[PDB]
Amino acid sequence: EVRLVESGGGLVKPGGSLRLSCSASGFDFDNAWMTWVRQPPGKGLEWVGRITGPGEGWSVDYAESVKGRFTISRDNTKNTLYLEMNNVRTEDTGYYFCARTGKYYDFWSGYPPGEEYFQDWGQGTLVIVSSASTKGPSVFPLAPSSKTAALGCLVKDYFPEPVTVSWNSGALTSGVHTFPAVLQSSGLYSLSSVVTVPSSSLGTQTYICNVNHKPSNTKVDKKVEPK
Amino acid sequence: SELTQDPAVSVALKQTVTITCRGDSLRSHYASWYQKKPGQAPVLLFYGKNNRPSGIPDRFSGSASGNRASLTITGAQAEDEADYYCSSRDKSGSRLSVFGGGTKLTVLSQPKAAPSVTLFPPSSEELQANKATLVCLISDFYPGAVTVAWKADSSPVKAGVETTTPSKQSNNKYAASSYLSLTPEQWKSHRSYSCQVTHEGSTVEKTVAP
Amino acid sequence: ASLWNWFDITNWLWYIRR
Repeated sequence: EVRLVESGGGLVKPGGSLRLSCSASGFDFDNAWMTWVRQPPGKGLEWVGRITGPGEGWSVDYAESVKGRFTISRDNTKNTLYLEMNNVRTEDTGYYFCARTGKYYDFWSGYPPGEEYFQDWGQGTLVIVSSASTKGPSVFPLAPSSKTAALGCLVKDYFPEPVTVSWNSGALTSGVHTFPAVLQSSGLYSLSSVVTVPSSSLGTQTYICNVNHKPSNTKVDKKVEPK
Repeated sequence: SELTQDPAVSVALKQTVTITCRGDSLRSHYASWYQKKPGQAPVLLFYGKNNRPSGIPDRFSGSASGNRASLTITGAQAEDEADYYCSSRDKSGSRLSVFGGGTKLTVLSQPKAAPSVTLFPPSSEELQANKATLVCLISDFYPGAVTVAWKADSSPVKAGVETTTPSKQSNNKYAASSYLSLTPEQWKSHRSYSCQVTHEGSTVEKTVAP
Repeated sequence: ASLWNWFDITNWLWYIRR
Protein backbone atom coordinates (compact mmCIF):
# COMPACT_ATOMS: atom_id res chain seq x y z
CA GLU A 1 0.00 0.00 0.00
CA VAL A 2 2.87 2.35 0.82
CA ARG A 3 4.35 3.80 -2.37
CA LEU A 4 7.29 6.21 -2.69
CA VAL A 5 8.47 7.29 -6.15
CA GLU A 6 11.51 9.50 -6.76
CA SER A 7 11.85 11.58 -9.92
CA GLY A 8 13.85 14.50 -11.28
CA GLY A 9 17.20 12.77 -11.64
CA GLY A 10 19.45 13.44 -14.59
CA LEU A 11 22.66 15.12 -15.68
CA VAL A 12 23.65 18.43 -14.07
CA LYS A 13 26.82 20.49 -14.48
CA PRO A 14 28.98 21.33 -11.45
CA GLY A 15 27.76 24.54 -9.84
CA GLY A 16 24.29 24.05 -11.30
CA SER A 17 20.96 23.30 -9.68
CA LEU A 18 18.52 20.39 -9.70
CA ARG A 19 15.28 19.56 -7.88
CA LEU A 20 14.32 16.00 -6.93
CA SER A 21 10.72 15.06 -6.16
CA CYS A 22 9.24 12.17 -4.17
CA SER A 23 5.50 11.55 -4.43
CA ALA A 24 4.06 9.43 -1.61
CA SER A 25 0.86 7.47 -1.03
CA GLY A 26 -0.58 4.81 1.25
CA PHE A 27 0.08 6.52 4.60
CA ASP A 28 -0.64 9.73 6.50
CA PHE A 29 1.88 11.94 4.70
CA ASP A 30 1.24 15.12 6.71
CA ASN A 31 2.32 13.68 10.08
CA ALA A 32 5.14 11.56 8.62
CA TRP A 33 8.82 12.45 8.86
CA MET A 34 10.59 12.19 5.50
CA THR A 35 14.29 11.56 4.86
CA TRP A 36 16.58 11.84 1.84
CA VAL A 37 19.35 9.23 1.54
CA ARG A 38 21.94 8.96 -1.23
CA GLN A 39 24.28 6.22 -2.41
CA PRO A 40 27.31 7.12 -4.52
CA PRO A 41 28.14 4.51 -7.18
CA GLY A 42 29.93 1.58 -5.57
CA LYS A 43 29.69 3.12 -2.09
CA GLY A 44 27.34 2.90 0.89
CA LEU A 45 24.26 4.74 2.06
CA GLU A 46 24.69 8.36 3.14
CA TRP A 47 22.19 10.34 5.20
CA VAL A 48 21.39 13.64 3.48
CA GLY A 49 18.66 15.17 5.62
CA ARG A 50 15.18 14.87 7.06
CA ILE A 51 12.12 17.08 7.50
CA THR A 52 9.88 16.65 10.55
CA GLY A 53 6.13 17.12 11.08
CA PRO A 54 3.71 19.79 12.29
CA GLY A 55 4.52 19.49 16.00
CA GLU A 56 8.15 20.34 15.21
CA GLY A 57 7.36 23.32 12.98
CA TRP A 58 8.49 21.35 9.90
CA SER A 59 12.11 21.79 10.97
CA VAL A 60 14.79 20.28 8.73
CA ASP A 61 18.22 18.88 9.56
CA TYR A 62 21.02 18.25 7.08
CA ALA A 63 24.29 16.36 6.86
CA GLU A 64 27.36 18.48 7.57
CA SER A 65 28.84 17.88 4.08
CA VAL A 66 25.50 18.99 2.61
CA LYS A 67 24.53 22.09 4.61
CA GLY A 68 24.61 25.35 2.69
CA ARG A 69 23.84 23.75 -0.67
CA PHE A 70 20.76 21.53 -0.32
CA THR A 71 17.23 22.49 0.71
CA ILE A 72 14.59 19.97 1.78
CA SER A 73 10.93 20.99 1.72
CA ARG A 74 7.53 19.33 1.49
CA ASP A 75 4.18 20.12 -0.12
CA ASN A 76 1.47 18.42 1.95
CA THR A 77 -1.20 19.49 -0.57
CA LYS A 78 0.40 17.30 -3.27
CA ASN A 79 1.96 14.58 -1.05
CA THR A 80 5.44 15.36 -2.35
CA LEU A 81 8.89 15.63 -0.78
CA TYR A 82 11.47 17.94 -2.37
CA LEU A 83 15.27 18.11 -2.47
CA GLU A 84 16.73 21.24 -4.07
CA MET A 85 20.44 20.85 -4.85
CA ASN A 86 22.39 24.08 -5.37
CA ASN A 87 26.07 24.62 -6.18
CA VAL A 88 26.18 20.92 -6.98
CA ARG A 89 29.54 19.15 -6.70
CA THR A 90 30.88 16.00 -8.33
CA GLU A 91 30.72 14.13 -5.01
CA ASP A 92 26.93 14.64 -5.06
CA THR A 93 26.74 12.04 -7.86
CA GLY A 94 24.71 8.99 -6.88
CA TYR A 95 21.28 7.45 -6.39
CA TYR A 96 18.90 9.42 -4.16
CA PHE A 97 16.23 7.69 -2.06
CA CYS A 98 13.34 9.11 -0.08
CA ALA A 99 12.33 7.24 3.06
CA ARG A 100 9.34 7.37 5.38
CA THR A 101 11.00 8.01 8.74
CA GLY A 102 9.83 6.52 12.02
CA LYS A 103 10.51 7.83 15.51
CA TYR A 104 11.62 5.73 18.48
CA TYR A 105 12.37 6.57 22.10
CA ASP A 106 12.56 4.03 24.93
CA PHE A 107 11.35 5.73 28.12
CA TRP A 108 13.55 3.77 30.54
CA SER A 109 16.79 3.32 28.55
CA GLY A 110 16.59 5.90 25.75
CA TYR A 111 18.43 9.18 25.39
CA PRO A 112 16.88 12.25 23.66
CA PRO A 113 16.11 12.76 20.93
CA GLY A 114 15.78 9.00 20.54
CA GLU A 115 16.52 7.47 17.15
CA GLU A 116 15.04 7.65 13.65
CA TYR A 117 14.47 4.60 11.45
CA PHE A 118 13.41 4.24 7.82
CA GLN A 119 10.37 1.99 7.39
CA ASP A 120 9.68 2.48 3.68
CA TRP A 121 11.95 3.46 0.79
CA GLY A 122 11.54 4.48 -2.81
CA GLN A 123 13.43 2.88 -5.67
CA GLY A 124 15.75 5.87 -6.09
CA THR A 125 16.57 8.34 -8.85
CA LEU A 126 20.04 8.74 -10.37
CA VAL A 127 21.87 12.09 -10.35
CA ILE A 128 25.05 12.57 -12.40
CA VAL A 129 27.28 15.62 -11.93
CA SER A 130 29.65 16.21 -14.84
CA SER A 131 30.96 19.17 -16.82
CA ALA A 132 31.42 16.91 -19.83
CA SER A 133 29.52 16.81 -23.11
CA THR A 134 29.14 13.97 -25.59
CA LYS A 135 32.55 12.48 -26.36
CA GLY A 136 33.60 9.33 -28.17
CA PRO A 137 36.10 6.97 -26.58
CA SER A 138 39.81 6.47 -27.13
CA VAL A 139 40.46 2.73 -27.47
CA PHE A 140 43.89 1.49 -26.41
CA PRO A 141 45.13 -2.12 -26.73
CA LEU A 142 46.06 -4.17 -23.67
CA ALA A 143 48.73 -6.56 -25.02
CA PRO A 144 48.53 -10.17 -23.78
CA SER A 145 49.95 -10.65 -20.30
CA SER A 146 50.32 -13.69 -18.06
CA LYS A 147 47.27 -14.57 -15.97
CA THR A 148 46.72 -18.84 -19.86
CA ALA A 149 47.04 -15.17 -20.81
CA ALA A 150 44.76 -12.14 -20.63
CA LEU A 151 44.38 -9.42 -23.26
CA GLY A 152 41.87 -6.67 -23.80
CA CYS A 153 40.99 -3.10 -24.73
CA LEU A 154 41.01 0.05 -22.61
CA VAL A 155 38.02 2.26 -23.52
CA LYS A 156 39.02 5.69 -22.27
CA ASP A 157 37.48 9.12 -21.70
CA TYR A 158 33.98 8.86 -23.14
CA PHE A 159 30.64 10.40 -22.21
CA PRO A 160 27.96 9.55 -21.58
CA GLU A 161 27.07 5.92 -20.82
CA PRO A 162 26.87 3.32 -22.20
CA VAL A 163 29.58 1.59 -24.24
CA THR A 164 29.30 -1.94 -25.65
CA VAL A 165 32.36 -4.09 -26.36
CA SER A 166 32.39 -7.30 -28.40
CA TRP A 167 35.25 -9.44 -29.69
CA ASN A 168 35.76 -10.73 -33.23
CA SER A 169 32.31 -9.35 -34.16
CA GLY A 170 30.63 -11.47 -31.49
CA ALA A 171 32.31 -14.71 -32.59
CA LEU A 172 34.50 -14.71 -29.45
CA THR A 173 32.42 -14.89 -26.27
CA SER A 174 34.15 -17.57 -24.16
CA GLY A 175 36.32 -15.96 -21.48
CA VAL A 176 35.16 -12.40 -22.24
CA HIS A 177 34.57 -9.99 -19.36
CA THR A 178 33.60 -6.34 -19.78
CA PHE A 179 33.93 -4.33 -16.59
CA PRO A 180 31.56 -1.61 -15.37
CA ALA A 181 32.58 1.91 -16.29
CA VAL A 182 34.27 4.12 -13.71
CA LEU A 183 33.38 7.82 -13.62
CA GLN A 184 36.55 9.87 -13.24
CA SER A 185 36.96 13.21 -11.48
CA SER A 186 37.20 14.79 -14.95
CA GLY A 187 33.57 13.80 -15.56
CA LEU A 188 34.44 11.24 -18.25
CA TYR A 189 33.90 7.48 -18.10
CA SER A 190 36.36 4.68 -18.79
CA LEU A 191 36.18 0.89 -18.79
CA SER A 192 38.09 -2.21 -19.85
CA SER A 193 37.05 -5.37 -21.67
CA VAL A 194 39.24 -8.44 -21.21
CA VAL A 195 39.33 -11.99 -22.57
CA THR A 196 41.25 -14.95 -21.15
CA VAL A 197 42.96 -17.03 -23.84
CA PRO A 198 45.49 -19.89 -23.78
CA SER A 199 49.08 -18.74 -24.11
CA SER A 200 49.57 -21.19 -27.00
CA SER A 201 47.28 -19.10 -29.25
CA LEU A 202 48.89 -15.66 -28.87
CA GLY A 203 50.83 -15.87 -32.14
CA THR A 204 48.24 -17.89 -34.07
CA GLN A 205 44.82 -16.30 -33.41
CA THR A 206 43.76 -12.70 -34.00
CA TYR A 207 41.78 -10.73 -31.41
CA ILE A 208 39.78 -7.64 -32.37
CA CYS A 209 37.67 -5.73 -29.87
CA ASN A 210 34.65 -3.89 -31.28
CA VAL A 211 33.75 -0.76 -29.31
CA ASN A 212 30.39 0.89 -29.99
CA HIS A 213 29.46 4.23 -28.39
CA LYS A 214 25.97 5.12 -29.60
CA PRO A 215 25.69 8.46 -27.71
CA SER A 216 28.49 9.83 -29.93
CA ASN A 217 27.83 7.54 -32.94
CA THR A 218 31.37 6.14 -32.75
CA LYS A 219 32.53 2.63 -33.65
CA VAL A 220 36.11 1.44 -33.15
CA ASP A 221 37.72 -1.88 -34.12
CA LYS A 222 41.12 -2.43 -32.49
CA LYS A 223 43.36 -5.46 -32.96
CA VAL A 224 45.21 -6.60 -29.83
CA GLU A 225 48.60 -8.17 -30.56
CA PRO A 226 51.61 -9.24 -28.48
CA LYS A 227 54.42 -6.73 -28.10
CA SER B 1 33.34 7.53 10.09
CA GLU B 2 31.08 7.79 13.14
CA LEU B 3 29.71 4.24 12.73
CA THR B 4 32.22 1.54 11.74
CA GLN B 5 31.37 -1.82 10.18
CA ASP B 6 33.46 -4.69 8.89
CA PRO B 7 33.53 -4.41 5.08
CA ALA B 8 32.97 -8.12 4.34
CA VAL B 9 31.84 -11.21 6.25
CA SER B 10 31.10 -14.73 5.03
CA VAL B 11 28.80 -17.39 6.48
CA ALA B 12 28.16 -21.00 5.55
CA LEU B 13 24.67 -22.03 4.50
CA LYS B 14 22.31 -22.66 7.47
CA GLN B 15 24.85 -21.31 10.00
CA THR B 16 24.92 -18.23 12.23
CA VAL B 17 26.74 -14.95 11.51
CA THR B 18 27.01 -11.69 13.45
CA ILE B 19 27.55 -8.26 11.86
CA THR B 20 28.83 -5.57 14.22
CA CYS B 21 28.52 -1.77 14.20
CA ARG B 22 30.69 0.43 16.44
CA GLY B 23 30.52 4.10 17.35
CA ASP B 24 30.27 6.59 20.18
CA SER B 25 26.55 7.30 19.77
CA LEU B 26 25.69 3.62 20.26
CA ARG B 27 26.47 4.00 23.97
CA SER B 28 23.46 6.35 24.15
CA HIS B 29 21.26 5.50 21.14
CA TYR B 30 19.88 2.33 19.63
CA ALA B 31 20.61 1.30 16.05
CA SER B 32 18.52 0.19 13.09
CA TRP B 33 19.55 -2.34 10.45
CA TYR B 34 18.91 -2.43 6.71
CA GLN B 35 19.31 -5.07 4.01
CA LYS B 36 20.37 -3.67 0.62
CA LYS B 37 20.47 -5.64 -2.63
CA PRO B 38 21.62 -4.37 -6.05
CA GLY B 39 18.85 -2.58 -7.91
CA GLN B 40 16.47 -2.81 -4.94
CA ALA B 41 15.39 -0.45 -2.19
CA PRO B 42 16.75 -0.95 1.34
CA VAL B 43 14.66 -3.02 3.75
CA LEU B 44 14.43 -2.15 7.44
CA LEU B 45 15.19 -5.30 9.45
CA PHE B 46 15.44 -4.28 13.11
CA TYR B 47 15.34 -1.13 15.22
CA GLY B 48 15.13 0.06 18.80
CA LYS B 49 15.52 -2.30 21.73
CA ASN B 50 13.77 -5.36 20.25
CA ASN B 51 11.64 -4.31 17.27
CA ARG B 52 11.43 -6.46 14.15
CA PRO B 53 8.93 -5.21 11.53
CA SER B 54 6.34 -7.70 10.35
CA GLY B 55 7.15 -9.76 7.27
CA ILE B 56 10.83 -10.14 8.22
CA PRO B 57 12.00 -13.68 9.09
CA ASP B 58 12.71 -14.29 12.77
CA ARG B 59 16.31 -15.26 11.99
CA PHE B 60 17.21 -11.54 12.03
CA SER B 61 17.73 -10.02 15.48
CA GLY B 62 19.59 -7.07 16.96
CA SER B 63 21.50 -6.53 20.19
CA ALA B 64 23.67 -3.85 21.75
CA SER B 65 26.27 -3.46 24.48
CA GLY B 66 28.73 -0.67 25.20
CA ASN B 67 29.52 1.13 21.95
CA ARG B 68 28.65 -1.91 19.81
CA ALA B 69 25.47 -2.81 17.95
CA SER B 70 25.12 -6.25 16.40
CA LEU B 71 22.89 -7.88 13.80
CA THR B 72 22.71 -11.67 14.05
CA ILE B 73 21.37 -13.94 11.31
CA THR B 74 20.54 -17.41 12.64
CA GLY B 75 20.68 -20.14 10.01
CA ALA B 76 21.58 -18.01 7.02
CA GLN B 77 19.75 -18.62 3.74
CA ALA B 78 20.94 -17.99 0.19
CA GLU B 79 18.65 -14.95 -0.17
CA ASP B 80 20.37 -13.35 2.84
CA GLU B 81 23.38 -12.45 0.67
CA ALA B 82 23.31 -8.64 0.49
CA ASP B 83 24.83 -5.51 2.02
CA TYR B 84 23.85 -4.70 5.61
CA TYR B 85 23.88 -1.17 7.03
CA CYS B 86 23.53 0.13 10.58
CA SER B 87 22.08 3.55 11.34
CA SER B 88 21.94 5.68 14.49
CA ARG B 89 22.78 9.20 15.64
CA ASP B 90 26.16 10.66 14.70
CA LYS B 91 26.71 12.11 18.19
CA SER B 92 25.01 11.59 21.54
CA GLY B 93 21.90 13.75 21.66
CA SER B 94 22.15 14.83 18.02
CA ARG B 95 19.32 15.56 15.58
CA LEU B 96 21.34 14.12 12.68
CA SER B 97 21.44 10.49 11.60
CA VAL B 98 24.27 8.54 9.99
CA PHE B 99 24.88 5.16 8.35
CA GLY B 100 27.70 2.72 8.93
CA GLY B 101 30.08 1.88 6.12
CA GLY B 102 28.11 -1.26 5.28
CA THR B 103 28.96 -4.97 5.40
CA LYS B 104 28.94 -7.31 2.41
CA LEU B 105 27.62 -10.70 3.55
CA THR B 106 28.34 -13.79 1.44
CA VAL B 107 26.40 -17.01 1.98
CA LEU B 108 29.05 -19.44 0.74
CA SER B 109 27.85 -21.36 -2.33
CA GLN B 110 31.32 -22.02 -3.80
CA PRO B 111 34.76 -22.99 -2.48
CA LYS B 112 37.12 -20.14 -1.70
CA ALA B 113 39.17 -19.07 -4.72
CA ALA B 114 42.31 -16.93 -4.66
CA PRO B 115 42.45 -14.12 -7.24
CA SER B 116 44.67 -14.06 -10.28
CA VAL B 117 46.42 -10.72 -10.81
CA THR B 118 47.29 -9.53 -14.32
CA LEU B 119 49.08 -6.21 -14.84
CA PHE B 120 49.04 -4.31 -18.14
CA PRO B 121 51.73 -1.62 -18.54
CA PRO B 122 50.99 1.55 -20.52
CA SER B 123 50.71 0.73 -24.21
CA SER B 124 53.13 2.48 -26.54
CA GLU B 125 50.10 3.92 -28.34
CA GLU B 126 48.98 5.63 -25.12
CA LEU B 127 52.47 6.87 -24.22
CA GLN B 128 52.55 8.67 -27.59
CA ALA B 129 49.27 10.37 -26.59
CA ASN B 130 51.21 11.74 -23.58
CA LYS B 131 49.28 9.46 -21.21
CA ALA B 132 50.04 6.37 -19.14
CA THR B 133 47.61 3.96 -17.48
CA LEU B 134 48.43 0.81 -15.54
CA VAL B 135 45.55 -1.67 -15.70
CA CYS B 136 45.42 -4.31 -12.96
CA LEU B 137 43.10 -7.22 -13.73
CA ILE B 138 41.81 -9.24 -10.76
CA SER B 139 39.80 -12.32 -11.66
CA ASP B 140 38.53 -15.73 -10.53
CA PHE B 141 38.22 -15.01 -6.80
CA TYR B 142 35.53 -15.98 -4.30
CA PRO B 143 34.04 -14.53 -2.23
CA GLY B 144 33.95 -11.19 -4.06
CA ALA B 145 35.78 -8.97 -1.56
CA VAL B 146 39.31 -7.71 -2.22
CA THR B 147 41.55 -4.85 -1.14
CA VAL B 148 43.80 -3.33 -3.81
CA ALA B 149 47.00 -1.41 -3.09
CA TRP B 150 49.48 0.14 -5.51
CA LYS B 151 53.22 0.57 -5.00
CA ALA B 152 55.82 2.60 -6.87
CA ASP B 153 59.07 0.81 -6.02
CA SER B 154 58.65 0.39 -2.25
CA SER B 155 56.42 3.43 -1.55
CA PRO B 156 52.62 3.54 -1.74
CA VAL B 157 51.33 5.66 -4.60
CA LYS B 158 49.25 8.75 -3.90
CA ALA B 159 46.48 9.71 -6.32
CA GLY B 160 45.44 8.45 -9.75
CA VAL B 161 44.05 5.15 -8.42
CA GLU B 162 40.58 3.99 -9.48
CA THR B 163 39.09 0.59 -8.65
CA THR B 164 35.79 -1.01 -9.65
CA THR B 165 33.44 -2.99 -7.44
CA PRO B 166 33.85 -6.75 -8.04
CA SER B 167 31.31 -8.36 -10.35
CA LYS B 168 30.32 -11.89 -11.30
CA GLN B 169 31.99 -13.62 -14.23
CA SER B 170 30.37 -16.32 -16.37
CA ASN B 171 31.61 -19.01 -13.94
CA ASN B 172 29.91 -17.38 -10.89
CA LYS B 173 33.35 -16.20 -9.67
CA TYR B 174 34.20 -12.53 -9.29
CA ALA B 175 36.44 -10.17 -11.24
CA ALA B 176 37.69 -6.66 -10.54
CA SER B 177 39.98 -4.06 -12.09
CA SER B 178 42.10 -1.16 -10.87
CA TYR B 179 43.68 1.72 -12.78
CA LEU B 180 46.76 3.78 -11.87
CA SER B 181 46.98 7.08 -13.76
CA LEU B 182 50.52 8.33 -14.42
CA THR B 183 52.18 10.83 -16.60
CA PRO B 184 54.79 9.37 -19.02
CA GLU B 185 57.57 11.04 -17.00
CA GLN B 186 56.33 9.42 -13.78
CA TRP B 187 56.03 6.02 -15.48
CA LYS B 188 59.64 5.94 -16.72
CA SER B 189 61.09 7.38 -13.49
CA HIS B 190 60.40 4.43 -11.14
CA ARG B 191 62.10 1.04 -11.21
CA SER B 192 58.84 -0.89 -10.82
CA TYR B 193 55.12 -0.72 -10.07
CA SER B 194 53.14 -3.30 -8.10
CA CYS B 195 49.45 -4.20 -7.79
CA GLN B 196 48.77 -5.89 -4.43
CA VAL B 197 45.42 -7.64 -3.94
CA THR B 198 44.48 -8.88 -0.47
CA HIS B 199 41.75 -11.54 -0.44
CA GLU B 200 40.71 -13.33 2.77
CA GLY B 201 43.92 -12.31 4.52
CA SER B 202 46.18 -13.46 1.66
CA THR B 203 47.91 -11.03 -0.70
CA VAL B 204 48.66 -11.68 -4.38
CA GLU B 205 50.99 -9.22 -6.11
CA LYS B 206 52.07 -8.43 -9.66
CA THR B 207 55.01 -6.19 -10.58
CA VAL B 208 55.90 -4.51 -13.89
CA ALA B 209 58.97 -2.55 -14.90
CA PRO B 210 59.30 0.30 -17.45
CA ALA C 1 1.58 12.23 19.91
CA SER C 2 2.49 14.26 16.83
CA LEU C 3 0.84 17.39 18.26
CA TRP C 4 3.83 17.93 20.56
CA ASN C 5 7.40 18.67 19.52
CA TRP C 6 9.22 15.32 19.42
CA PHE C 7 12.57 16.84 20.41
CA ASP C 8 10.89 18.33 23.48
CA ILE C 9 8.86 15.23 24.45
CA THR C 10 11.89 12.94 24.66
CA ASN C 11 13.73 15.67 26.54
CA TRP C 12 10.84 16.00 29.00
CA LEU C 13 10.45 12.22 29.34
CA TRP C 14 14.17 12.06 30.10
CA TYR C 15 13.86 14.62 32.90
CA ILE C 16 11.04 12.64 34.54
CA ARG C 17 13.03 9.41 34.77
CA ARG C 18 16.14 11.31 35.91
